[PDB]
Amino acid sequence: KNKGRISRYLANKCSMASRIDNYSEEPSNVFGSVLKKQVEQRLEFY
Amino acid sequence: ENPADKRRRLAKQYLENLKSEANDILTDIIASRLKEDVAEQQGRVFRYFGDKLLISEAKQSFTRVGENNLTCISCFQPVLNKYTFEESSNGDKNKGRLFAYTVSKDLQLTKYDITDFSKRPKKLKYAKGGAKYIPTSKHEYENTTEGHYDEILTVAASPDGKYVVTGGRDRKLIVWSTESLSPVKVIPTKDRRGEVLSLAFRKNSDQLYASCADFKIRTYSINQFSQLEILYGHHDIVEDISALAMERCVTVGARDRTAMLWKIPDETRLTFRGGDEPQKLLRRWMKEPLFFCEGSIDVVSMVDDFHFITGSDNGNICLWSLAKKKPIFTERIAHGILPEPSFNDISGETDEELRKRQLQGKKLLQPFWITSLYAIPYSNVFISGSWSGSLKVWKISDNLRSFELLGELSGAKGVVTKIQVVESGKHGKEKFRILASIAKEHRLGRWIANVSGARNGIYSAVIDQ
Amino acid sequence: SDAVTIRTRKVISNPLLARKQFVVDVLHPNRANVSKDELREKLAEVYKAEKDAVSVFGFRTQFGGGK
Amino acid sequence: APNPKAFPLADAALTQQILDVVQQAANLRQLKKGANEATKTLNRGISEFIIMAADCEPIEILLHLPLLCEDKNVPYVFVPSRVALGRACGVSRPVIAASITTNDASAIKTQIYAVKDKIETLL
Amino acid sequence: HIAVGKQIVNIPSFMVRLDSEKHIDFAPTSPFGGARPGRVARRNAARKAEASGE
RNA sequence: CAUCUAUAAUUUUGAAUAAAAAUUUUGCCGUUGCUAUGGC
Repeated sequence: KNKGRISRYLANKCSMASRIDNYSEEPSNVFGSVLKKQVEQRLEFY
Repeated sequence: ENPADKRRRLAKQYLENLKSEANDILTDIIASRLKEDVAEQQGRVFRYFGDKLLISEAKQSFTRVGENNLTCISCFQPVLNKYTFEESSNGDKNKGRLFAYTVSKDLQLTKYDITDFSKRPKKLKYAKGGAKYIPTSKHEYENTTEGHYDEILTVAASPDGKYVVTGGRDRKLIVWSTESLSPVKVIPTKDRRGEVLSLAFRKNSDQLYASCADFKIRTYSINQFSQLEILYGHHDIVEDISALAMERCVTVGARDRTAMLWKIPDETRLTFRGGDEPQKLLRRWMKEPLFFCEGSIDVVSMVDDFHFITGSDNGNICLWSLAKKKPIFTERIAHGILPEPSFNDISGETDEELRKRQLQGKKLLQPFWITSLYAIPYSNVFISGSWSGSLKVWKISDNLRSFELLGELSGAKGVVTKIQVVESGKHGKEKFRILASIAKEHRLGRWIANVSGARNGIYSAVIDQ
Repeated sequence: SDAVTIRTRKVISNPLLARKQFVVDVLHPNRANVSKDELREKLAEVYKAEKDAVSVFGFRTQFGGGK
Repeated sequence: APNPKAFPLADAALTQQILDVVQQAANLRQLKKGANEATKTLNRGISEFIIMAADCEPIEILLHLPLLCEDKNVPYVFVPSRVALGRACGVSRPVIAASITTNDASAIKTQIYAVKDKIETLL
Repeated sequence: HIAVGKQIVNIPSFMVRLDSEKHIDFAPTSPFGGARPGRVARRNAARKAEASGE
């Protein structure tokens, strides 16, 4: 249950990362880290 | 013992107070003061302290609150009644004690005393709505549960000082006895779209005017607990409403961008539309740049019986008079342009030049909205507030065909939901205390890009002379 | 939270008959044409004059009710 | 020298027509609001056209989408404020993408067709 | 059940204007759009209450 | 609302523990000291 929830959240956020990381002309590890930390803080909220 | 000689003697004490103050000021004038005082009830703006205030050295203070998102406040001021000289205050211990009421999105109601201009509003009492008031049935014929359960939005104390009425998204009006802060009555609004959005009492009266998202203005009588009249005509939601003594109300209905003045007794609404034309504005400035359109309309209040001020959502602050349909005078981005979003954030990419070329320069700049707009009745000074952390004080030109900037107060920090005014001291030197409810967010939605470092609280501005 | 609401319009003096004459507006939600006697009472009190001295005749109730 | 990856973006008047039509649409439920809502309408082939904002951080989240739009022949616009678009689409947080759907049983029909043609002319 | 702002309309040949086109909505005195329910709901609820009370 | 009780300061014995007569900034967290403030 919570497993599915965190998985779907990560799915949305990785769709995000892919979108930016393709369509840019070059990527941004720092922005990736921002998303990582946001998901991490949500998981901590769990 | 007799009513007649009771009135006679009381007006005497009034009169030797007047003559003693005449002696004091000399260390004619009596008639002038009397004329001003009585004619208060009618006529154009007459209080003319626009150039009298000492603004730069205004005593500025901020106070935190123990909860989040203070969405509205209202201040009530007992006044020496000119009709019958006892007081506007109800109880003897009240003796002219100044009260402030705050409502916050945490289902929070608070009564503060503000009787002193030096010290802070003392938290007299608080009440909290909970989910324990959700009506089990859904028929909505009985929305009679006595506590809030969804998002208080605004509050107003009946100028008799007996009751305070609050309303929110929960399609109910809750009226409370003041000193106990106790819920005396619920008035369901009886409609499924009917979230209350704003409240205003007719001055010195029992009439209450609830601007409801049902496109409507419902109008009630408090001490009779009755729904007098339900006026119709706006297109989209109605957002702001305010009034004065006369049976007139003013409402800005937002997305259709209309400003209506309802004369109730004769059942007639005069309508105002804005519509500045960017091509004409740009060519007029070429006759010698960023000219934003009136997306919506948010906040309105009336200085007088014939002129009033309207707050747009794109910085426009407009002076309108009843006669001409256009605003007689208009002011641009005045709360200033909202900052340019960070290049790195807006690009999400390494090449700083790419970030700048995606910022695209000017075509992305955006204005501050108008969040709180208010005026002192029949005065010539009005107060404007946004989330620029800076209240702007403005003086109407004594011609009543324009207005100018008087000054700034940088005591705010975050979203300025509501402004209210109190006056104290002697008539010659009136001490003003302006109370600004500031929160972290807008009144209605969050909608706001996390303005830096704000606090839910009260901004007190004590100004002298 | 229902109650009659009484309004006057086109108040016209008439010294010839020593009277005032006008049109009366009677908003009434959740009601059926508040009765003439109570109307007489309420107008009489509003205009400070005598109850049977005020007089009213000839109402119509707009389709759909209320006014 | 290169056009930015946001072009086109509308002037204020066209902003007004877009946002107003969006509002009436959201009130009459012909509107799928949300970035994934938009992409999924485009996929399902039921979209009248696509609005989206050009100030969200970053911009590329929604910059993906007009690729689908150009392939499928549906017009798209960038309004200069997710905040304004949110307040006009009638939800609680800033919105960065929305899609007006097809259905001719629409009491705003002529309004939407005139505005869509205005957009096509913008391009 | 559906009224043009002020008046109640039971004439399905109105030929609305634009202002009306915006103002059409449910009527303040009809159970779909306002106060107490209609007679069949009241009857059914009364029957429920009676059968439960007995 | 007013009254009455108690709380909070006085009148008196009084150094008063004491006995006596009447009256009337915060939900959390951090920074700052002779109140100001920052983050969630």
